[PDB]
Amino acid sequence: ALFVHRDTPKNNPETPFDFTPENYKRIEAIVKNYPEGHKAAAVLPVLDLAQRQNGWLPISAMNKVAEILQVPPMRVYEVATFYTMYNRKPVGKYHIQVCTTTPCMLRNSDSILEAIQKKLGIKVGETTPDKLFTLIEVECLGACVNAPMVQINDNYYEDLTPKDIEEIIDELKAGKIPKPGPRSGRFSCEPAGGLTSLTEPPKGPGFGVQAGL
Amino acid sequence: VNNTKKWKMEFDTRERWENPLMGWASTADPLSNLVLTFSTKEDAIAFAEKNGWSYDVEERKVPKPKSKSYGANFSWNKRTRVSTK
Amino acid sequence: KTSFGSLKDEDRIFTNLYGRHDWRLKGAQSRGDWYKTKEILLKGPDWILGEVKTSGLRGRGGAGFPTGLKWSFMNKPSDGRPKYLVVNADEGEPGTCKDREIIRHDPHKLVEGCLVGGRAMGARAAYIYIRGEFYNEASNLQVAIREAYEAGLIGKNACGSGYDFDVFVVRGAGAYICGEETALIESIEGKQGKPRLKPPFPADVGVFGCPTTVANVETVAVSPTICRRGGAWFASFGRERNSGTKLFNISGHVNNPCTVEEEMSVPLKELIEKHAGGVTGGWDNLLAVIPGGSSTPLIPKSVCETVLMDFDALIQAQTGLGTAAVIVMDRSTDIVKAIARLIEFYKHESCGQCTPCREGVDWMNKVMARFVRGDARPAEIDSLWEISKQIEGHTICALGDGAAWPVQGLIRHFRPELEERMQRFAQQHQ
Ligand SMILES: NC(=O)C1=CN([C@@H]2O[C@H](COP(=O)(O)OP(=O)(O)OC[C@H]3O[C@@H](n4cnc5c(N)ncnc54)[C@H](O)[C@@H]3O)[C@@H](O)[C@H]2O)C=CC1
Ligand SMILES: Cc1cc2nc3c(=O)[nH]c(=O)nc-3n(C[C@H](O)[C@H](O)[C@H](O)COP(=O)(O)O)c2cc1C
Ligand code: SF4
Ligand code: FES
Repeated sequence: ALFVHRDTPKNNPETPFDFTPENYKRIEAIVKNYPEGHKAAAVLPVLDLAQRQNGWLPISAMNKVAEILQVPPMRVYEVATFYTMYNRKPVGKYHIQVCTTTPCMLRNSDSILEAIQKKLGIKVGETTPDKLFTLIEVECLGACVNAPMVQINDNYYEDLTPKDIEEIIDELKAGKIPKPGPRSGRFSCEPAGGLTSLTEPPKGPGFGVQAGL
Repeated sequence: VNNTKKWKMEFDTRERWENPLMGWASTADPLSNLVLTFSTKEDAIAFAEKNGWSYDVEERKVPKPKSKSYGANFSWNKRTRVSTK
Repeated sequence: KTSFGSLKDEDRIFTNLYGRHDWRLKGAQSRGDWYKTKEILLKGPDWILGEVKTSGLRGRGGAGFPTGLKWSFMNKPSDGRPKYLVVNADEGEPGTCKDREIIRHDPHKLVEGCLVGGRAMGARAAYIYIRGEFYNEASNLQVAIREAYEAGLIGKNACGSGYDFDVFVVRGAGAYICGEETALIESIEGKQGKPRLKPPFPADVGVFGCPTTVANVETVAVSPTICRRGGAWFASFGRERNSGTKLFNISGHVNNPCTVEEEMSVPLKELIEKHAGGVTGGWDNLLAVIPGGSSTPLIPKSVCETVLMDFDALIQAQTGLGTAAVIVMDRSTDIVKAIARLIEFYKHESCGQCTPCREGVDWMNKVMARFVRGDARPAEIDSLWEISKQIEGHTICALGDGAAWPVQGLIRHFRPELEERMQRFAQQHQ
């Protein structure tokens, strides 16, 4: 929760970090998306790439991103502390993010936060001792009609009950991967008691196209 | 900048020494605290010449007009891009 | 036309909103996407801007600026710099989950919107700034962009029209402020997502210092349907200056929380009772509705009975249309706790750049955290009102406005509930 860095033996500028060569090819593809003379625009993806290789960002991933993009290291530190996805501390293998803003709080996200807490034996911000789960509490994840929902590392788990999130944590501990979707009967975002719209077949190419075109 | 509006006349600083009893700053200069305020340079010059004071005049140093553009922080091809904000 | 709503399925722009059809290129072309795109591109920028101006399309991001007038700010000869369309796909607004559905289920509609809009504004390329939390949606959009490049629909000689146009996807990294257009531009440029002061508007100095239009996913993705069906078709829905269709996200205390496409000036009661299954406990169980996502002020049940869900009728209801994200709150809701959680959101999502938001949004969150418990006195209500008025209009971007407005709506419609909260705190703690 701090925004200064102190050198620890597991987080220092001599902590070993380097990209894999396939990650260097991915970095070249990232840098080619931006105009010549604006290589600094590749700070946010490549640093995120450094989080996808390592799981988190020690201050050698920040220094390596600053070195390969020829930007000052402070301008990478600003990005790494500004944005809430960059893990500047090592998180667990499954980073559970429970949304507790008002559309999820109205549909009882506190019960699911408590269910994760009493299932994993930890609280908000802590990590399980086997380094598998980090539970934090995030803002609106943009799945508001699928409230209450969580995010696990890339995946949204939606329309949750305490039983559903206990089942998801059970099959995360069992090595399997759960299905990223609503755990209720519906599929993505439709009304749960049947389609109130888009029941007709779509019309296809050419329908309603005006004259002179 | 409100303290840079008027002309001032001061005098050359004379000796300040240590009081033997208390360490206070003793002076023998009666004009050591005399600061006069004038609206223009010519009023100050006329007042100094009227009183027989030999004077030296420094001209008013105004800050020159700067060219400020907030859009220059985000140029396409110039060095005046800010690296942060 | 006087009554609005009951939109037919043949008039839906966002068919395959629900993922029930193939989102890929065969399914998109079988639903009407990428049809006669070359004939749209060869009619020039002025024809496309005329169709968007005639359609009455306003900014679906949430402010409702006229889209054709906005996009015509780029309709000017080049000065050596390239031009850029930038598609705002951040969608950080609580309540709002519609652009996720467009990216996830109709991605080629967004890509064709990028092509048509960038042809209208003379843009070289499209940068779709997607939210970093929408990882599966971003990879979904990248598969559709690969299908559009491999079909020759974008890229070198896009749709066989002789117009070159790339479509890039930049992922965010977890900042709600990076959906504000200049903060989004700063986030694309590899910096902290801090908003720029306006002027310069992005059509003068935008991304990389180039001319730039930042436009929402929804106002971009409806533009090929506007160019095909006609602007007079799109202006036939909703009231005047309130034209078209709109995606609505009804969440909170309804029976069936859902995203649905609906005609523009639909009643809020008709929308909730028709597509969302009504309020939990009936319509008489309704306490308040945040009409357009978290930045719009709440309206109580007496306003929600007759109000129309477009821009002008919600401005007359002293709230905003916003992102058209309907957050429904029933009688069992601690409404001070919900608005204070919303102000807690706005202090966790505040980039810290300017003084009134950086200091006053945290100070409003502290006052609201005391108002939940009642640990306050009633003279601090009007005080808080003034604090909101010292943030509104005094900040760099409208996140300060969007934090002041829920406080103002809560005070304006629920001052007696705040007062009875504080007096019961005072009588059971003194
Ligand atoms: N969609 C979402 O996820 C969210 C949407 N919003 C909405 O954002 C809105 C505020 O957004 P802003 O862009 O900060 O405010 P708005 O006043 O400025 O401007 C909207 C658009 O019009 C353009 N514009 C406005 N006046 C102009 C002028 N004189 N010359 C040239 N261009 C001009 C701006 O460049 C911008 O692209 C609110 O109404 C809120 O509901 C807020 C938060 C989240
Ligand atoms: C704090 C803040 C966050 C915003 N977030 C978004 C967003 O996530 N997505 C979006 O389309 N517009 C967002 N906007 C509105 C944009 O500034 C801008 O008006 C819009 O993205 C593009 O204009 P348009 O509505 O014509 O498409 C936000 C505005 C503010 C003040
Ligand atoms: S008002 Fe808040 S969100 Fe906007 S520039 Fe200022 S600190 Fe940033
Ligand atoms: S409120 Fe939880 S996802 Fe938007």
